[PDB]
Amino acid sequence: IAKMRTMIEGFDDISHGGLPIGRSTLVSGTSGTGKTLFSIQFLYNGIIEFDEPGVFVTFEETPQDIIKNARSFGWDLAKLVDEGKLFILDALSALIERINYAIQKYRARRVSIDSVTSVFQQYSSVVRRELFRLVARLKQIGATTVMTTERIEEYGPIARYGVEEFVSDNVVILRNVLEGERRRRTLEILKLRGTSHMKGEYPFTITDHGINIFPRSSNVRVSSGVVRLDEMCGGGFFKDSIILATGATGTGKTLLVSRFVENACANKERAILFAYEESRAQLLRNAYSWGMDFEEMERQNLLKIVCAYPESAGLEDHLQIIKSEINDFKPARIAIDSLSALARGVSNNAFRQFVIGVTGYAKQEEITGLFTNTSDQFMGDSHITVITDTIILLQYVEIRGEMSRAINVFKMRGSWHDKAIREFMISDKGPDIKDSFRNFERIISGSPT
Amino acid sequence: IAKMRTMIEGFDDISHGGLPIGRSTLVSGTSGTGKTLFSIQFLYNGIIEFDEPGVFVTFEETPQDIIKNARSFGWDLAKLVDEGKLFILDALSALIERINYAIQKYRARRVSIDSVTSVFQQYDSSVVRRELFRLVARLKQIGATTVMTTERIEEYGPIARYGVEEFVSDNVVILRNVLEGERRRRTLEILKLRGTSHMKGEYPFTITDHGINIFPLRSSNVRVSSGVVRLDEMCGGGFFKDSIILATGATGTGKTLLVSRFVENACANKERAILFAYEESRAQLLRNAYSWGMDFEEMERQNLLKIVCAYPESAGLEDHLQIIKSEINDFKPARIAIDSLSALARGVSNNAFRQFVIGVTGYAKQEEITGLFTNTSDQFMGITDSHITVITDTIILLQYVEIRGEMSRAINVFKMRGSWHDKAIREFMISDKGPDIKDSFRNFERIISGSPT
Amino acid sequence: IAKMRTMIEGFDDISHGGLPIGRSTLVSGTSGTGKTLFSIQFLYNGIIEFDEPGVFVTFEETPQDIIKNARSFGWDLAKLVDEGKLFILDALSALIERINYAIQKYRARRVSIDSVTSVFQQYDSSVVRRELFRLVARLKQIGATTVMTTERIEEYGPIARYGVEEFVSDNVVILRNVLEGERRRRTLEILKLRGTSHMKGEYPFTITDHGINIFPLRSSNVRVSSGVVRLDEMCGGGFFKDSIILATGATGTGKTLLVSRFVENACANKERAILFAYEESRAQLLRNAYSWGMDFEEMERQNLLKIVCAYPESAGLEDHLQIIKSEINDFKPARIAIDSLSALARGVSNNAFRQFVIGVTGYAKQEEITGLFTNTSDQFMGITDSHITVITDTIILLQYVEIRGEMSRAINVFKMRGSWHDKAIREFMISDKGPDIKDSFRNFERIISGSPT
Ligand SMILES: Nc1ncnc2c1ncn2[C@@H]1O[C@H](COP(=O)(O)OP(=O)(O)OP(=O)(O)O)[C@@H](O)[C@H]1O
Ligand SMILES: Nc1ncnc2c1ncn2[C@@H]1O[C@H](COP(=O)(O)OP(=O)(O)OP(=O)(O)O)[C@@H](O)[C@H]1O
Ligand SMILES: Nc1ncnc2c1ncn2[C@@H]1O[C@H](COP(=O)(O)OP(=O)(O)OP(=O)(O)O)[C@@H](O)[C@H]1O
Ligand SMILES: Nc1ncnc2c1ncn2[C@@H]1O[C@H](COP(=O)(O)OP(=O)(O)OP(=O)(O)O)[C@@H](O)[C@H]1O
Ligand SMILES: Nc1ncnc2c1ncn2[C@@H]1O[C@H](COP(=O)(O)OP(=O)(O)OP(=O)(O)O)[C@@H](O)[C@H]1O
Ligand SMILES: Nc1ncnc2c1ncn2[C@@H]1O[C@H](COP(=O)(O)OP(=O)(O)OP(=O)(O)O)[C@@H](O)[C@H]1O
Ligand SMILES: Nc1ncnc2c1ncn2[C@@H]1O[C@H](COP(=O)(O)OP(=O)(O)OP(=O)(O)O)[C@@H](O)[C@H]1O
Ligand SMILES: [Mg+2]
Ligand SMILES: [Mg+2]
Ligand SMILES: [Mg+2]
Ligand SMILES: [Mg+2]
Ligand SMILES: [Mg+2]
Ligand SMILES: [Mg+2]
Repeated sequence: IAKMRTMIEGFDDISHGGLPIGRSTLVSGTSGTGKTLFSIQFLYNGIIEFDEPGVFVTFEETPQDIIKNARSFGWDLAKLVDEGKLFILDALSALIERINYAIQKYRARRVSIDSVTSVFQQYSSVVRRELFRLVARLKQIGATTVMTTERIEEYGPIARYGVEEFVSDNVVILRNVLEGERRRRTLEILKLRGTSHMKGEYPFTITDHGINIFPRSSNVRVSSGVVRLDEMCGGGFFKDSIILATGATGTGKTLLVSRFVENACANKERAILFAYEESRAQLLRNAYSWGMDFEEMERQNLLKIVCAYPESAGLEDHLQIIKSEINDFKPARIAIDSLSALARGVSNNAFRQFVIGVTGYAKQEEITGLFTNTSDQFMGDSHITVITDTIILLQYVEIRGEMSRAINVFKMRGSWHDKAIREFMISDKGPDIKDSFRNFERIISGSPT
Repeated sequence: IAKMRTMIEGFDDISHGGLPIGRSTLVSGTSGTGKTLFSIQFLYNGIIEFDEPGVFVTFEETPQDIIKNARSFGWDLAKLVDEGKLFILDALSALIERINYAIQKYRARRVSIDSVTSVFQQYDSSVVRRELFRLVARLKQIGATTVMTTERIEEYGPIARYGVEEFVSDNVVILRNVLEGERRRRTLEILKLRGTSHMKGEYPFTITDHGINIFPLRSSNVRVSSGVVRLDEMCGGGFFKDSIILATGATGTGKTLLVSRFVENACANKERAILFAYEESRAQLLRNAYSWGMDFEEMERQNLLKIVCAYPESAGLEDHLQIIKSEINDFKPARIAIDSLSALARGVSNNAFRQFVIGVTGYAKQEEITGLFTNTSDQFMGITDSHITVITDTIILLQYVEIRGEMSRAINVFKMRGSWHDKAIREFMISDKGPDIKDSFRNFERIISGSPT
Repeated sequence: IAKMRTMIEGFDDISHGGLPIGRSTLVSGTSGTGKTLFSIQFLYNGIIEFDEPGVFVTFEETPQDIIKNARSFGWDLAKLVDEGKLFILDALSALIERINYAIQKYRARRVSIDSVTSVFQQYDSSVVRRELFRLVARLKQIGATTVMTTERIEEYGPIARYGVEEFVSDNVVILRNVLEGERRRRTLEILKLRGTSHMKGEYPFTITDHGINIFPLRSSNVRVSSGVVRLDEMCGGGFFKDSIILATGATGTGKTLLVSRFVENACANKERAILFAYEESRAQLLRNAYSWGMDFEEMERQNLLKIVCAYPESAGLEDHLQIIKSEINDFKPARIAIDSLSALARGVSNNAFRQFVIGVTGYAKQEEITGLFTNTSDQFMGITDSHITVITDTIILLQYVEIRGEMSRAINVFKMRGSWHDKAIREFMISDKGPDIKDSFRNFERIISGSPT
């Protein structure tokens, strides 16, 4: 079976090409999931890319409202209708023949129906029979159609009468689950008759572009901002690598992030600092307190600061922003301060995927990523440390009633690193890595000898 | 699609502007969620700000009742027929035609219908859909932004009664009132906005004398004194003006003491302060304050200190936030303290507590108010599981230390964001004057968990 | 009761032979479970192996579609009317009579009906039962082993749609497709087999180009080298050929290094090997390998090493197993490594992970393939909760050791099943050549948890 591209970012990979040609596809989901958006975007892209005439069978929504709503993404459906490319059919064997003629009147390939469930009020026994009749008249014609149906529950019947999925050849379930009052959009392909696909749900978002489903290794080294740090890292971090600075609160993660972001702008290199714990106002003072003019770096258009709240948006939304902001600014290195923030009030599963997407994309675009993590045992994991290539752990050490702090390169993939827990201290200039605690024994968890 | 501002505190941000123009919005919820309230505000603010004519369609409730009910907030019905700003239609093509006539009669587009499910008792979903769809078609044809009100049965069940009303509507706003732990929590959510964008997921709101109060989601180097001199010296000069300080420790360490001195220092410099107590009562606070050499009555007599003690399980976290909001907005203090956060987290979801901290933290820094929140650590004589220490800019840790069968206590500035601080665990003592920070324990080591050597 | 083989990989074991002769079997499941697939295989294998005539009864799906759909696996419809092996009947005593005629017309007993619930839209359970019972009575009277296909609504709800179809049928096979953690898992179960025995409970299966692939549930003293000489010496000569080795430790200890040397040693002796990566990517693997003095490209150039990296949350555990199965069956390696097991357990049920380990372990020993699985221990600088250490024959434990403010690491052969091994915790170091095992820590003691003395 041949598949038709939908040009929906992610769907082509999940569907292994796209939607089956000749056959119809069902798109079930609750209200506000994006059944119509998919429906329109399926057509829009069909005529904008492959020049294939498509027809939209409306029902409870009018042709004008469709265009008006579609103009949110900058899609001039009117111009497409003005060229006779997209035919909006206003609105059960009458419509069947009314839709059959239209397809031929334009010499069609793709068709969208939003929604069949709208034309089944009067009429589960009859639904199937009439539903099966429609699918048959489309397959016979040979036009790839996307059918929209509506669901009551996110984890319940596939359609409304629990029959539309069985009559349909392909089933795509759009979800919108509310876990901890957050709301997360996920799309899934339940089945594809006569072809393979990716199973299970996948995080997606809706932006001014539409649906956005998210399904070398150079030996070049870069600097972290700290000379000794580069020295104990065996010459510095790798360009296409993910570094992680984990420690207790007030150890100096944000300090290292600042110097790491600074060092970029010290060599005409663009950088992004994704704040999640502090605001720009506060970050500016702290930076200047450490002898770094962040305001200047924003004036050189080398540093970009994006601050936001981890509980404000979803993880799938946080990822899109990162991507968009990365795609626009095109930084040399990014930093997320911090991951532990993007984790609170989130399913461990949904967080892992987030970490994979960011790291995966950070290395796909060859960007040095410095993510920080706050340890939950201050002066005292979730297995995201196996994604990071380098690990810089900061830990305090109670010494003679004086609360000090130490630094150590826990690991360094494909490179030598210093295996010593050096003590360091923070001043108005920045960090200063001194010697290691040769006397203090067993300082891995504190209480040194 | 343009948006019309509803002037409902918080909603204008969650909707990214407001409600779409010439479009029908649904507002489903259980009984007592605040559908009518929202419905009224939409109109009230319409003609009471933008002079935008608007008509309210009643059904189960009488005009007189509505007018009387809305007097709880202070909204008079002198804009009804005593100005021609409102249009209460007492109560399917008959009503529509009347509504269509009233619109142009008053020359308006702001409409509020409450309730719609009540006018479907003559039937029992197909008929609802058909009739419901015709209504939105009519209204959209006139081009009047209408707010429709539907009722639900479950907080986490069907959007509307017949599981269809949301599919016909262009906009869906779900008002909730979840009961978790014998405590109610009002949350509003925008499910979808056809043709535009919005914030996703639920947002905590409250109903007060103002009405609905939704809760959506610089940097000076000026230093302020904490009350204690030595503490200011170990903080490298003192706390920051627009900063949040946290004093954690076991029970009976001295958090309430530090708070007293912190608030005292305000009133001493002729600056207003608020003390939000949650563990002790004013009666007891005055008694302990004076025991340390602080006249809280004197401070209350100068109108520089306000005490607001209450039980952390008597109201929801959103209700506590609103109280803090109003008390701050009214008194306009230089610095506020919460004693304690831990007392507000008990019998609360970690999700709801985080949002509360963010809101209070955010608002404290937005008004440039020095904040001192306290928290009682679980381990008494022997971590901070909750991840609220990354929000606090300063952390003052108090810890007990057993020394030769003598229960002593130690203080330390754990961290100071964007400032040098002392890195020593000094021993401190409490007397009839206040805290006396002394020297650190250079002999006995490893007092992170207590019991050094 | 005799059984007829279905030639479906795994099913013949779970059914203790196959499907009962002259008896009606039910196959209920939700949409996309693989009912039609199973239905087709039953016939396809019938005439494509045992030359046993068989007729397929369609209903909602057209013959042309079925033929086209089954071309995803490579099954042609040249056995239909171009040989007379198949008999697709396009579509209650009328059909039965036709089915009865076709049977003797083709002289067969292999029948597949998909779907039956679709021919009950004219009604809405009593009628279903009565009509359904008459069908099994007819078919049993002809003595033709039929496979009936029904649809369900819930994975853990009624067996069939009307909660009756299972009671009329003699055999019940429930195809499931559970969604746990946004990941789908196909499981087939034989509920009952009237008159015979079978395996109880669900069994993981997958659908591939071959079709359905169900997963049901010697000893040489030949030694192989691990890559490292000293390691072979502490293993009493080296690992066993048909054995499973596990290398546990914190992150950045040297598990991936050992794997590289283990796989290197294979290709060095002109033996094929597969490296199933799950934590790093090929790009990065090549970079780190060469840093240790190993040319993985060279090994790939010799066609002795195959790298198969993928994300452990991109597919189900059963899907990962099938991939390992095919990759092994194709390449036919001397030794395979999985880096790592721990990465495959995250976001997975302990039940599903055990079965995965068993299958991979079992298949590795069944083909006499030396296996090296790695696992990252939770405690970093500071047990193995999962009970997968009793399956591994060898255990190579790597542990960090803090020595005078210097993060060193130690290696030890924790155990060696049916072989002498070294019982010393030797310190080891990583350089630009590989692992250098040295002497043990006779001074510093109690490095089980780390931080000796
Ligand atoms: N070549 C293939 N590779 C992988 N998976 C495939 C392939 N061909 C089919 N499939 C899988 O088989 C599924 C369809 O199987 P089948 O048609 O038997 O389902 P079903 O349960 O009978 O569906 P329905 O209840 O809708 O009739 C697809 O969703 C797909 O996941
Ligand atoms: N002045 C006030 N102060 C505090 N809360 C108030 C005040 N006036 C009204 N309320 C709250 O508003 C609620 C009623 O709001 P409203 O009448 O909009 O509810 P509703 O959801 O429309 O109810 P129903 O579904 O029964 O019509 C009361 O239960 C009360 O909690
Ligand atoms: N310009 C935009 N930017 C961002 N998000 C948008 C934008 N336009 C729409 N959206 C989002 O997408 C949704 C529109 O989806 P759509 O109208 O297709 O929903 P639907 O599932 O078809 O709803 P219904 O079942 O009620 O017809 C909006 O509610 C909003 O959440
Ligand atoms: N007049 C006094 N003289 C000496 N010590 C006093 C006096 N009044 C109080 N204290 C000391 O102060 C302690 C209580 O201080 P405070 O109430 O500030 O502590 P806390 O840690 O906030 O307590 P809780 O967690 O119970 O609210 C007493 O246990 C006692 O040791
Ligand atoms: N100007 C300064 N002079 C000296 N030390 C400073 C200065 N500014 C900050 N510090 C030190 O650095 C610490 C803050 O560093 P940073 O904010 O990077 O830590 P962090 O571990 O990222 O904290 P958090 O977990 O709260 O984000 C302060 O607690 C203090 O000890
Ligand atoms: N020889 C055997 N050895 C082992 N187990 C057997 C044997 N024969 C039958 N069984 C088991 O017992 C079951 C037979 O039970 P039985 O036919 O009484 O079920 P039932 O509850 O009456 O079913 P129904 O409700 O469909 O009539 C088989 O499905 C199988 O699990
Ligand atoms: N060229 C090199 N020279 C010296 N040491 C090196 C070199 N390359 C890597 N290392 C060491 O090897 C370690 C990583 O080894 P490896 O990746 O095998 O460990 P691992 O325990 O499998 O790690 P992970 O759990 O992160 O996958 C580094 O932390 C470093 O100490
Ligand atoms: Mg729609
Ligand atoms: Mg920080
Ligand atoms: Mg009301
Ligand atoms: Mg107290
Ligand atoms: Mg089928
Ligand atoms: Mg490794």
